[PDB]
Amino acid sequence: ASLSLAPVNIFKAGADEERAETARLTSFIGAIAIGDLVKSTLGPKGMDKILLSSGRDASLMVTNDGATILKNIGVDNPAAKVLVDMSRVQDDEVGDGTTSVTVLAAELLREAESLIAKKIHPQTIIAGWREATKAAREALLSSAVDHGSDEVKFRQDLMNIAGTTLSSKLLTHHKDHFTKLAVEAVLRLKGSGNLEAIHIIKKLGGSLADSYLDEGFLLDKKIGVNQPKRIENAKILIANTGMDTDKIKIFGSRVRVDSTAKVAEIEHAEKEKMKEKVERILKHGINCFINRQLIYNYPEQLFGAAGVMAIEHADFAGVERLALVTGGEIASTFDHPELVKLGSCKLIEEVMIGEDKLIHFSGVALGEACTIVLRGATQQILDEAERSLHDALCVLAQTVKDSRTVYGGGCSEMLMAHAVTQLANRTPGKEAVAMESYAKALRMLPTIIADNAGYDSADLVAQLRAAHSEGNTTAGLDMREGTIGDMAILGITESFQVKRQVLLSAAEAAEVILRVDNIIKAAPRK
Amino acid sequence: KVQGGALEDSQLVAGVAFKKTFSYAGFEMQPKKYHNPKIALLNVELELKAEKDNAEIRVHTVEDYQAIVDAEWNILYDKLEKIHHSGAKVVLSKLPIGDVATQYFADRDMFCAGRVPEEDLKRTMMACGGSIQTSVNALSADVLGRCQVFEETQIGGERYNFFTGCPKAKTCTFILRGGAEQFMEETERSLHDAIMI
Amino acid sequence: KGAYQDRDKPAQIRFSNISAAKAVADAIRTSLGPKGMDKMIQDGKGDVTITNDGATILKQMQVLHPAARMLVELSKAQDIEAGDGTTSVVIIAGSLLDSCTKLLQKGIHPTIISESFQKALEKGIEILTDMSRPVELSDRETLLNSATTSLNSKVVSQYSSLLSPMSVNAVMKVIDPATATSVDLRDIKIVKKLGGTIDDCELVEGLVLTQKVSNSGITRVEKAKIGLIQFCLSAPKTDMDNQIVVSDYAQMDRVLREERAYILNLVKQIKKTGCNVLLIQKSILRDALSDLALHFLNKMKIMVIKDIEREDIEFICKTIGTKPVAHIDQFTADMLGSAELAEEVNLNGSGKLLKITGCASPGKTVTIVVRGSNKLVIEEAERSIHDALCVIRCLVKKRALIAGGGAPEIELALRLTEYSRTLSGMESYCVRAFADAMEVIPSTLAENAGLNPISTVTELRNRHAQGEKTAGINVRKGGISNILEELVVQPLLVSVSALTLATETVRSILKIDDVVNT
Amino acid sequence: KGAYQDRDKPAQIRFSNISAAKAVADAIRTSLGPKGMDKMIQDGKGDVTITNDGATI
Amino acid sequence: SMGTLAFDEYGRPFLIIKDQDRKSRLMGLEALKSHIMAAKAVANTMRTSLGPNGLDKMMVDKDGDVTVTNDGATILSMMDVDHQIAKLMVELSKSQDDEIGDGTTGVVVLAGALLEEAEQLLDRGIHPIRIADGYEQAARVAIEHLDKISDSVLVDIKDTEPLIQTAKTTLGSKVVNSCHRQMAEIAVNAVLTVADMERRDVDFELIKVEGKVGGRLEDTKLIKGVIVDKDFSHPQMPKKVEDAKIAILTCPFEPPKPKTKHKLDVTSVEDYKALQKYEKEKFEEMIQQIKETGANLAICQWGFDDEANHLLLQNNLPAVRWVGGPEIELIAIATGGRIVPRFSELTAEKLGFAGLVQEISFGTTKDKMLVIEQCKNSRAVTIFIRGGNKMIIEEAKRSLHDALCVIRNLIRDNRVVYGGGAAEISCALAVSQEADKCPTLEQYAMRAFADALEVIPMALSENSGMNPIQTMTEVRARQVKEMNPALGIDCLHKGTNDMKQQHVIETLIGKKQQISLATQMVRMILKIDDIRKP
Amino acid sequence: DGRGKATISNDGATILKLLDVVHPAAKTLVDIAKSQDAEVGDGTTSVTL
Ligand SMILES: Nc1ncnc2c1ncn2[C@@H]1O[C@H](COP(=O)(O)OP(=O)(O)O)[C@@H](O)[C@H]1O
Ligand SMILES: Nc1ncnc2c1ncn2[C@@H]1O[C@H](COP(=O)(O)OP(=O)(O)O)[C@@H](O)[C@H]1O
Ligand SMILES: Nc1ncnc2c1ncn2[C@@H]1O[C@H](COP(=O)(O)OP(=O)(O)O)[C@@H](O)[C@H]1O
Ligand SMILES: Nc1ncnc2c1ncn2[C@@H]1O[C@H](COP(=O)(O)OP(=O)(O)O)[C@@H](O)[C@H]1O
Ligand SMILES: [Mg+2]
Ligand SMILES: [Mg+2]
Ligand SMILES: [Mg+2]
Ligand SMILES: [Mg+2]
Repeated sequence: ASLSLAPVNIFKAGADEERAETARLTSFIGAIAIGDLVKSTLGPKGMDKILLSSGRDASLMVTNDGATILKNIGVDNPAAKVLVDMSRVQDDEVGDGTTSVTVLAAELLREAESLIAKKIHPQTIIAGWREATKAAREALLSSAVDHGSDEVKFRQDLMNIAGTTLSSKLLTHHKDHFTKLAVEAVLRLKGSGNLEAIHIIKKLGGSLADSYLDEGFLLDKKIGVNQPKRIENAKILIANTGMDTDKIKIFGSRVRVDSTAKVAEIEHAEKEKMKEKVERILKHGINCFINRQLIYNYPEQLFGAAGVMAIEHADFAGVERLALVTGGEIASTFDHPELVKLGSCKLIEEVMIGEDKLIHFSGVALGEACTIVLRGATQQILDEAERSLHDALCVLAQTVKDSRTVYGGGCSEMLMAHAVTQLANRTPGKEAVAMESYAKALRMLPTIIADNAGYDSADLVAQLRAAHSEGNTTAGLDMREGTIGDMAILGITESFQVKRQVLLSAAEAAEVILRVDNIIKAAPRK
Repeated sequence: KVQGGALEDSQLVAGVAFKKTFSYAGFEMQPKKYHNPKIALLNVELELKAEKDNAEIRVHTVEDYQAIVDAEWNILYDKLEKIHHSGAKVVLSKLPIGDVATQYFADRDMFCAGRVPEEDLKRTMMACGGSIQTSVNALSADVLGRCQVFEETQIGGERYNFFTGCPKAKTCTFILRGGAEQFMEETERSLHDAIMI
Repeated sequence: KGAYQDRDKPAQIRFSNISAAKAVADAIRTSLGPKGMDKMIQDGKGDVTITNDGATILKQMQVLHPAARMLVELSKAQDIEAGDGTTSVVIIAGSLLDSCTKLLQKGIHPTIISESFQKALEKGIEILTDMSRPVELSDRETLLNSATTSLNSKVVSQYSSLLSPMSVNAVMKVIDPATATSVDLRDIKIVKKLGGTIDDCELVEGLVLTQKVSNSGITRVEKAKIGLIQFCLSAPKTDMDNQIVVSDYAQMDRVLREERAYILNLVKQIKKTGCNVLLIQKSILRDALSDLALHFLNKMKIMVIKDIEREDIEFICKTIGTKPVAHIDQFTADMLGSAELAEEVNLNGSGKLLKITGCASPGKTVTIVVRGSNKLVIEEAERSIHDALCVIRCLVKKRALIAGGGAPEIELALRLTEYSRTLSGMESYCVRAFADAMEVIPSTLAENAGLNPISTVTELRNRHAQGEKTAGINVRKGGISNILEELVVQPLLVSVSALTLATETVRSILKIDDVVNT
Repeated sequence: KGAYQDRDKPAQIRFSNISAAKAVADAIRTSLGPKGMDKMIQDGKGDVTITNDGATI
Repeated sequence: SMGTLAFDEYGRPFLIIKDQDRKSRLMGLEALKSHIMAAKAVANTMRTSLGPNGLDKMMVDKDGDVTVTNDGATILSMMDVDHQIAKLMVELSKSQDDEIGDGTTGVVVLAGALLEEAEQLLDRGIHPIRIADGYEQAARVAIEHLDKISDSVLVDIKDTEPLIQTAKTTLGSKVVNSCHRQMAEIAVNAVLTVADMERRDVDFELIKVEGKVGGRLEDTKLIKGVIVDKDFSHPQMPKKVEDAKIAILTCPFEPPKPKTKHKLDVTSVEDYKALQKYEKEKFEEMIQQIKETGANLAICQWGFDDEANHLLLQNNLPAVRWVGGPEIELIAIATGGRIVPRFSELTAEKLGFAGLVQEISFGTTKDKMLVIEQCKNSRAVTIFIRGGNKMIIEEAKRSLHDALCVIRNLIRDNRVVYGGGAAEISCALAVSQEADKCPTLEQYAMRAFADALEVIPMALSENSGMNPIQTMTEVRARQVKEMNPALGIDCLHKGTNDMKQQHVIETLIGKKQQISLATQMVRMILKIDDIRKP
Repeated sequence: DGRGKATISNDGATILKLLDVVHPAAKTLVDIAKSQDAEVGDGTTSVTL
């Protein structure tokens, strides 16, 4: 019989059990809904969405990022939740591909519904899909190219990768600008992948082309009162001390006396302890003192009398980035100055951006952390610019890690689809009919890219398929005119990491959604 | 009642057996089989604690402060050292045994179990042949317990401590297996009928 | 036959956004110009607000459509970058979108519209810069005229004769005119006090405080030495838990006496420096000014103002040269500020103010006291004065001046029509749309003035084609004239930033094709 | 491997029909034979009927 | 369906049970048939999740979280059941998982089949207790036949191919069969690293199964050591330490503090300065004690403060803080170190050694993990699972749990029966033969038991697209003709029906536990003839 | 029970404890089954019968 459609219902009021065809129906419709939603953002001519939350704050986001879109929607379909989590994991692994993995998974599930209707078992389909995934992996890995050795060509590949990552986003207006920004900012990390080192400050106002990458560093913290505002040849002590009614950690300690005179002596002793702390600090020979924690009035006064710029309430991120940009050591003990390394920058001034003042470190020593000032007309423009910059920076970091590159514009998907097609037409059985569907989804990726522009997607994908069958393994969509071209020449290149991750995560999620023949829901908590 | 297993897999242990009790770190560093252990049965909290709840320390010197800290540590360590010198390789307390004591016994290659239930403690007493001690100051062989084998084994998803080999045992522990809570409960009721009969 | 475009929701979304934006623009079109009027806005809580400021109006009307929200953010960005033009920018954005409507209908792609709009923007920045004339900050008449133009639109425009010279003095007092590239309007403090009329607004070179004086009888001090006290004048209290255990009756008398002596030693170390005015920071967690301390200070003839806020400290120091003292040991004479007078002035039974006027170290700080008969008119006077200060700030940033009265908009419209005729293609239609869209600000100026918008704008276009590029709508004569003779000038930065931000916001809204309910 | 049979509702319907039929059969199994007994049936209107006839029941 | 329906032979109220009007009751054969219907529903739900070609189920909890799984115990635990017989079946699967860790779906399918056959026997009029007793008889026969046809495998650390085959059979039905042999190998190596061969015990607390989204399933690996979700305490410490001498500490690097209520009284400037110097010297003494022991790394359980952190950095002592008790225990066990409660008690002998301590990144995330490995003879181990989504990660975790439990069951008893339904077919043949030799009325019950044992091969055939009856009859005939209890269902279509050749392998304890548990629960269900409930 | 927790028993004392008997005369059978389980441990169904 069945758990639900039995003379006895075996379930608590509010539960449910969708069976084989009903389950596959709701799963495919949910996944294909998610995919149809997230496409139309795919590619250079992709368009953005308005998120328009419904809470009482009604946040408003304008995004083209598929991961962001899926995270910020109320999904209740389980297969859709699977695809959402897949896109989130794509955004965690690499910073790009969150719309391509979702569209690919949805297209695979569309083809899988077609095959199930063709009366093929969703294990013969998974078998053929795994063989096709292997073929596509090997074709991709063979198509990949590496330029990490040659510094000039690696720079060119980085610029091309940044341009390709930004093409889909609102920064394609000033793409040649933000590309240089992102590349310089990721090269200033000197091989590290720490994306927290790249700080992004969104300043409302100004044009999007007024955005820049500070040659030094910028900090949105304040300087003390009687303390300088400009410092040339700055010697810097980065700290994490208390400097705020800093009490001895003995917590049972209490001042128990019989005289207000003694209370006053002890208060003076506390103040003298703070003074000796400040003096130990000054014995490092500094002109600037940054503290992760607060700096109270008395140490502020002492640093002012000493002529030291004392920046307070920087945070863990602030002091980490400052250590990276200057060369200093975040300290909490000052009894061995010979061991504490100081930071250096030619100048520390206070500059204006919009209507706010910021500490500007110029002429810094290392520069292994960065600040990018993002200017724009709307908070939505600024948030979307930050998201797009994050995309590009993540991709360039992943490329510096793995210099392997892979051509874009549908060239890679078309090459993988060609390999899958060869495997299929050399393979017997209905696994071949499932491999052909794998290849159809891979081809539907550039089909969608071309659709979003307004071109004859069918004609162009047919031309591409013919080219990759002839042996033009670098043919891809030229989206300026709406034709096919050489991605190697046009500079449309992607990170092999991002393309492989798209492929594998999409295939894996489609497999896991295809293995389901029953959806047993439990009564909502309500 | 250990869920999992068959009725014929059920068993009687001529000794005592009870489930593992909220071990701290170092319990896996402890050994799990002893071949002639002496057993210390205690009603003693073995961990760093306020020596008393209405107790208040008052010092005006950092030397006295450090003396007090070391004094708490020495109180605990002296309790543990007495337990170690009694020859007992297994230690059971009706009260908690902290992580410090756990690691102490692990380093001495002893076994410790705290928060043991009172009924299981009394059964261990009647089986091994000792007495339950609220004080560790007179840990004689007369008050220590003894079995021919102590072990911790896996029985159907749970870990159980077995004291087996007690020839002087006036106690037994049924360990019932089965495929459901109510299966095992009705098994227990049946055995209660048979036992009363 | 190309691609069928099986989906109509992208176009529907585009039209919905355009409609919302045009609705906002058409709602605030009446608050534009010298003949524009104010809007009253009653919040859900009942907070009333009368205003002519576009940013204020849009922020205060809880707009709900996404495109309208984006226009609100646009006006805020204009308020940041220029502080003037927050209505012109929204009107320009709404008009560009309303033109995108018919462009889309003609069947042009939003991307083509966006790129052609970027082209028109670059050409228009070129055109406005060509129209512009440089300015010297020494040109006080040019600064006065810029401020008067900025104020002509507001309720405080009959008081322009009073509030323009103040708005120029304040900024010229808080910046080095030779090196300054911008201005921090936090150097200009504004103090709204009910009472009197807007003709009573004042520019105080010294310091003004709303905090009350604690001494009775000492309200005025001449040759005032002032000290900032970040420590507490009360019984000693360690930062650790402290108690005073009494076990004998004598220790009680001793405790009271030693507390007295502690406080007296503090106030004596204060008096010994020559300090006669004492500003005490605000202190939670400890009494900053005990009654004993107040007694002793009063007996020593020292004015005391406590409850000073930890955010006004840097301002007070910048103003009266004081240095904040956090330990009595460092309280000396070099840490004081010398002021020729410190007085608690009364405002016709409408409150009290502490005025520290005259300073031996008056460092790049000024205060403006805004008076008024109503809370609403005071708030709008404050906003208008801020707009004037921001106009002077634009002039400091970019030493360039542009005529007003819709002259830049008409010149822009004309020259971009010419540019469109030269850039034949589908960009030609979009650039011509950009031009006719910017031709809407003169239309608004005319409608609000009470003229025939069509005739006025046609005469303006004709005279600008003849060559009178500094020709605009003279609301005093009632028609067209050289607007520099009416002295309607505004910084080039205002128009340029308005155009840039409007074009970017329009391109952003054009790149949108869907709305989701997260 | 033949045809996957992507649909389970036909089989579910077959089993539901079989269950209903077996339920009817098992309900009247007691009214069969010389040792079989009668059923009382009170209609919604309250018309009572005692019977051993399968068609009537 | 009502507690009491009289109300009295005299018209006076008849109230015997509380809320008897709101209460229900089912008695007799209808109660038995209701039980059988519920059990059949559960079993028919589960039988499609059986075997390599078995499909998964997508469970949604109260808060809307999704769980895709093929594990019968997890399915029936996530299932919001109200029927008490279905609850009994959930308990049955849970019991199979507790005792064995495999078979959680076979037990349910088999119990459902036994009850479905008891249905026809009750229709023919047999007493449910007679049915249960015939089932016990047939179950004993089948258990002895399993002991008879069983095979044995070597559980040594030299040749691990039999164990890898067993683990591969266990993982054939799970989504992680894309990395079939990699997963089997790491389950085998895990249990053999952490297994008491003399005791024949395997503590799973010594196996840390960690999952992290990202990467590929192929990236899942076995770390002979520990992984922690923490990083070094100071951001400027080094991220790699080779040949690390490790000090494991449960003392916070903070000034000492009595557990008893204490008040240290400061009564003078000299007392205050003495307190200050005491604090300074405590921090210096802690760091100096750790240094004199020779450690290159410290791992505390209770976190520390700014002075201690900076002194560690200055003294070149990378350090981890806020490490949990269980991972501290695992680190001690793995590195060979002893857990120290205070710095004074720290010595060069209480230290652990790890040939590599590293901080590992995970792409564009900001999340860091600490790997401790290259220990000498780690008696602890970690399985770090990677994948493209939390659903496949959780499924991989439970699948690897199944594989580990199977290797555990081999270490406990190495005897092995061959799967693919072959053992069930052979037991069905043995039960049929003994029923033929049985002259009592239980012959029918034993024939029913055989027909129920034959449901697992039928289910495998159905899930594999083959015709159940055709396939099963051919393989049964072959088993009886050519004596080979290793002949079963070719679920993967390798051509051969020989499960000993396909290396499809189950644990004898597993099959015996399936049979015993199914029979015992079917007995307790047939013994119920009255249900009461509100 | 009302909590939904099931008890499965052949023991008459258990069964009657679980039945929420409220009849004052029928409580006596429950009581004597309890008394039998107390004094002997078997015969709980026989006593009630
Ligand atoms: N200039 C370009 N010309 C052709 N194809 C491009 C270009 N830029 C990006 N693409 C393609 O668009 C796809 C990426 O689209 P995008 O919207 O960034 O989605 P994702 O979030 O998946 O990266 C890739 O197939 C990439 O090759
Ligand atoms: N006296 C005047 N005659 C003609 N036009 C004026 C005069 N004063 C201001 N304007 C014009 O009014 C417009 C700005 O008015 P306002 O209502 O403040 O809008 P915004 O907030 O955009 O500045 C500008 O085009 C300016 O040139
Ligand atoms: N005296 C009898 N002994 C045995 N069987 C009988 C006797 N009388 C009738 N039957 C059997 O009972 C059955 C019919 O009984 P009845 O309840 O009338 O059912 P139906 O409505 O099908 O005729 C037949 O199989 C008939 O042979
Ligand atoms: N490669 C295989 N070939 C044939 N049968 C298999 C194979 N792998 C597993 N099976 C069978 O599938 C049945 C179910 O195993 P599985 O679904 O993994 O766990 P469970 O026993 O808990 O359902 C087992 O009885 C086994 O005989
Ligand atoms: Mg992208
Ligand atoms: Mg204005
Ligand atoms: Mg299994
Ligand atoms: Mg009995």
